[PDB]
Parts: sequence; C-alpha cells; structure tokens
Amino acid sequence: INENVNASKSRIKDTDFAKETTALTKSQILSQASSSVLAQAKQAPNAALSLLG
Amino acid sequence: MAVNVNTNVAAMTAQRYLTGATNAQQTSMERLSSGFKINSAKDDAAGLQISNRL
Repeated sequence: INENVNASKSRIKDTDFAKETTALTKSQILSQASSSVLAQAKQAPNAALSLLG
Repeated sequence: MAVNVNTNVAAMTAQRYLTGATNAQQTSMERLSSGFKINSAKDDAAGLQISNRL
C-alpha cells in the first residue's frame, strides 16, 4: 500500500522534469523575444524626433 | 495645378502611408512579443474560436 501511495503521490505532486525543462526553455526564448521587441519599440519616438525640424 | 502654401496633399499622402506602416509595425511587434498570431478576434474570428476550443 505504501509503494502504491508513493506512486500516486508522485503522479500528483512530483514534477515532470522533461516537460518542466521544455517549459523553462520556451519561457526563456519568449523572454528574449519580448526583449528584442521592446528594444525595437523603444525607438519609434526616435522616428518621431527625426521628423521634427 | 498650382503651387500652394495652405494645402500639402503630398504631405497628407505621406502621413497616411506612414500611419499605415506604423500600424503594421505595431501589429508585427505585438505578434512577435506575444508569440501568438491571434491576439484578438480582429486578427481572425473563426481562427480565435478554433484555437480557443483546441
């Protein structure tokens, strides 16, 4: 009974390392993508400035 | 045809195409940062419904 209970508790509480590592990598690439997008977007008011004159 | 000071139709054309390009740029930036092609129903209504149900 203890072996089966430990197995069931692992199914519910213990983490899946493959899925979690995949999710972590996906989150990291998403963070870099948002970094690049934000860096590009921080330059539109520069285009506004170059028009003034 | 004449050379005027009060109206600048070429300026209006440039402003219109500039706003169009800016809107396209903002849409592309939103899709790139979000990672989703459909971030509102105006992108694709049936696509949004299908993606939500899936």
